[PDB]
Formats: sequence, C-alpha cells, structure tokens
Amino acid sequence: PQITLWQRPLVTIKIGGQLKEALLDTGADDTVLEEMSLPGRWKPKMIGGIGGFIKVRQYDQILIEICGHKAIGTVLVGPTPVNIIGRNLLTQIGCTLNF
Amino acid sequence: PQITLWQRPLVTIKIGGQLKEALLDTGADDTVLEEMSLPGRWKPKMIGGIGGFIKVRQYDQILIEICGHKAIGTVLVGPTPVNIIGRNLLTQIGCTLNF
Repeated sequence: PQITLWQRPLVTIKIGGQLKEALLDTGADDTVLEEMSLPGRWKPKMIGGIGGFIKVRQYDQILIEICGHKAIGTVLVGPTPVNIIGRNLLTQIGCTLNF
Repeated sequence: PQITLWQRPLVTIKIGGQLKEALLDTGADDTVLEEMSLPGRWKPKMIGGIGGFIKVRQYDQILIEICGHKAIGTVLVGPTPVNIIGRNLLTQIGCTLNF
C-alpha cells in the first residue's frame, strides 16, 4: 500500500489464526506482540519499557501476515501495551520510507 | 529518497545551524532531540522513558531540515538517548510507508 503518517500507521496482522492490529514502527528493531499462544519452543528475553524491564517470550521463525504479505521472523510475545511490527519484519515485506 | 530498514533509518537533520543525525520513527508521535540551545520561548513537558518520566522543553514552530526538506514543527529538546523524528514532522516532509 502507500501509508501516510497523518495518523498512527496501524495495520491488521494475521498470526496464529488470530487476527490483531499492530503499529508499523521503523524505530522498533523487534516485533513485540500481545500475549497469545503460539505453538512453539520459546526462549526468555527481557525488554525495556516505561517504568522498567518486562520479561517476554521469544518465538523464532513465526509466520505472520502483514497487510496481506507473508513474512517469517521472530516475534517477542509479552505484556506490551501496544503491538509493534518493527524492522526485523518490515524488511521481509519490503517496507521502505519514501519522500 | 527511498530508505530501506535493513539498518536503523538514521538521517542528518539541520536545526539551529547545528547539524545532528536522527531516527525516522513512524512509531514516535513527537520529535525529541538532544539538548541544544534553540532561541525561543519554551513550555515544560514530561515524556516517558525506560526507568521513568523525564522533563523536556517544548519549542513550537521550529524550522528543521530533514534530508534536505524544510519542515516547521514542534520539537521537544531534552536528555534523550536518541534523536527521534516522529510523525509530527514526517508528515511535513511527505513521508509515506510503502510496500
């Protein structure tokens, strides 16, 4: 698509059959999604936040489908206030910033 | 330009004669720049961070020049670990996310 930033660039993502909406954040290196159950084998990971570090669970190789584009990458699942699609997956779908 | 996100999208900004480099962050609603002296009249503003809220100074109407494009917007100046160009100025330069 072409997305303008006059409003927060939220998009619908499909992961786990579950359908969520997330922020395309060129400033986030990682994807952090709200707590959901992903079939997998996870490894612990601490990520920073306002107020402190929270622990999240790291799932590698998850397939996710951002604005209809299949993408394989790691997602971190955890008590995040907002679902973020960071650069590790913006890459795969071919995002660019253009002006 | 067309910027890909295989690496953090840093760019050089000119503000105050001072030349800095900042992150184009579609996930940041505001611009927060490292402490510098901007001629102006400022109003206080608290912004959140890892560990807590920090106080910053809000300058409205500042001219800034992102990847050679003049833009007028508010910048917050403050002890931020990183210079962020958020959506309030990505708009003016005509940024879009494209895939």
